[PDB]
Amino acid sequence: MPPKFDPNEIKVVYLRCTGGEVGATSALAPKIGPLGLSPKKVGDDIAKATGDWKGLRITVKLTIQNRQAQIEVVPSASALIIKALKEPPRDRKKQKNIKHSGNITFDEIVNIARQMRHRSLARELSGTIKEILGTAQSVGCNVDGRHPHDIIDDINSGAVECP
Amino acid sequence: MKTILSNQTVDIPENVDITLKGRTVIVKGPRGTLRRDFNHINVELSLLGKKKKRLRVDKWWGNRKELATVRTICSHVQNMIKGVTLGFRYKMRSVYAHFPINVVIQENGSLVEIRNFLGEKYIRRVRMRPGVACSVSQAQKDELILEGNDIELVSNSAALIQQATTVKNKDIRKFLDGIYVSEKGTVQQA
Amino acid sequence: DRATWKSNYFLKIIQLLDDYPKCFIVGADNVGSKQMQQIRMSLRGKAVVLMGKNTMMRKAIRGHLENNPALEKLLPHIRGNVGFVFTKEDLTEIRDMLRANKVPAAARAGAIAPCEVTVPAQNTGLGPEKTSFFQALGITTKISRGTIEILSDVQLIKTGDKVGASEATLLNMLNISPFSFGLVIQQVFDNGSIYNPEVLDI
Amino acid sequence: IIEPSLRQLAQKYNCDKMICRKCYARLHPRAVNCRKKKCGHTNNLRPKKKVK
RNA sequence: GGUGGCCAUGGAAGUCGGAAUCCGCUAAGGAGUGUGUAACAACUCACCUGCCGAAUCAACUAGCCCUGAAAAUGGAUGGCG
Ligand SMILES: [Mg+2]
Ligand SMILES: [Zn+2]
Repeated sequence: MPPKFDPNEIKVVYLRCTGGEVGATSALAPKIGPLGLSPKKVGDDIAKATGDWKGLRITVKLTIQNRQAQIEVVPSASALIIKALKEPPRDRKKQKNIKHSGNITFDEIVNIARQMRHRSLARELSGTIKEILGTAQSVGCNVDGRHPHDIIDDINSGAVECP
Repeated sequence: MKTILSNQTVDIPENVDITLKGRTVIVKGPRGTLRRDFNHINVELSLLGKKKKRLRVDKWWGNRKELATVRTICSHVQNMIKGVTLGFRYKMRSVYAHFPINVVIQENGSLVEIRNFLGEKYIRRVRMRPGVACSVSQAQKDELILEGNDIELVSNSAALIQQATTVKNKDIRKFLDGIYVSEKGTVQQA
Repeated sequence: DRATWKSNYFLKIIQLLDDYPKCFIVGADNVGSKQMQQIRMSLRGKAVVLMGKNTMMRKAIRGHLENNPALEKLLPHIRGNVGFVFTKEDLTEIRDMLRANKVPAAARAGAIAPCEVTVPAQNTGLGPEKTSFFQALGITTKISRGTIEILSDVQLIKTGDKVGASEATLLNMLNISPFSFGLVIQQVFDNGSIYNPEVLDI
Repeated sequence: IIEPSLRQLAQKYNCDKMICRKCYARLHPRAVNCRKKKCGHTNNLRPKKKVK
């Protein structure tokens, strides 16, 4: 990419959000996608197969360019997994009682959530992120018969196993 | 409430020699000599510093609104000192969409001659005050330089041409043309 | 906020002045909030960066403890943005050297510092003619095919002399990035000692 | 057409103004009070409208 | 920053609107005062720093004057003042 219009591989990053099935309403990326040798349709519908077999409730979506190859990975977002940690999937055409539904445990699955929080956090080790991603709630409301409310004060686990 | 005392010392540099005739301050440095009368304001101007180091303005049986003025005299004196040491320079950059404002100084300073502001046939003329040497700049395109010793005189004169150049019956949000002040500074900086 | 929360900070500074005898005085003049987040995690094995305000002139009140003395030599340096970085494992320079990351660089008109600045007679690579920042001063240049060269060399500005605005802007156009030393290190304290970054100190 | 720094000079002098809601008198950006005796020195100020 | 947070998608990733709604880095930064932006950004403001040196600020309430306050043969604190 540099004095004159060069490249030298294609290993260039682009990130997208949102996802029903895929797209397709005379639309996908454009702007970044078209000049880049990608398309709007084949590299759209191959974004189905990988962002599929269950994602249908908004996604984050890194697409890596290689010549004209668009790699369709679903990189997990902290609230997206906590929406998919739900008593899950009702999907579309009802839904209707809406997405403020809100009752889901994640007792050690938030441990597995704060585990898969890959790098991002620049972390004090669990016992603080456990509280960061525990505190970001609105749907669920903490562990079987509790509220996030009173986990924040304490967490008698994780701490010295994650370092 | 009357305040028994308020005062302020101006620190006078080694270059300059102020000498106050009662209340009337005269200032001579390198550049020239200035004068001004504080035959209104009513204060006590002492020159206490020997060799010659301090102007001190008193104020004395003064209520709030005259206590103000202690500091204002104190200012027009610094403002003189800066004028007679350094000297001031207001720059003013002409501005437009379209018709080139076409300036031409015409005795020495004095006549600042302006064709074509906004296609207008009437050639605006503007006098400077005495001691104000206008001049068209270089090292920049549409830009005047008003040099003088006296702030008072140099900035009416900016404002005279800044105000002579005003649009009428328009959006002056849109019609942003005319000549206006970009930079108040000095001739010599030190 | 702030008769209790104040009196709280006081107990955490007085702690690290006792427990932590190695003190690194750091200048963070240019900094980002995402920058420090990363510097604390890049040095998590080692150091403890401590950021306060004016109150840092409360070394007096730990020195008041009918106790410590040489904390008088810490007095002249609590001024003009400063924080300290308390560390157990120090061990001299060798962790101090690996801290120095990318940065100024910078270079501004009105500055003074480090050593004699040179621009090795190398071919620049800027757009053609672009000789006006050389022609303004005086260096022998030539268009060999397209791009520009200096076909000679010398020191542009020497130690103690001021750098002009045109000679500053030409140096940061060339990519030559000297005159700087902010967010890095100002003055170390280790056991009543007075180090000085002019150079033994490391 | 009219260079940005040049423009935002003139803007400084004709556009960023407060204005009295009583007397329509035009005031500097900082004004919390009018100048005019006529309105009764109001405080009812608003910013001058930025041209779209 | 965790962070296209949630609702809303028409865009609202801090921001036409609302439930809300809390941690990290902490220093300190509101899941945001605004500009504005389709949305951002970019900017700004809370918060917090750098530099300076001692008084500073806000809401009320009153005293005095200023405004509200506009009439017809010329013009009346009695006049002069
Ligand atoms: Mg009209
Ligand atoms: Zn008014």
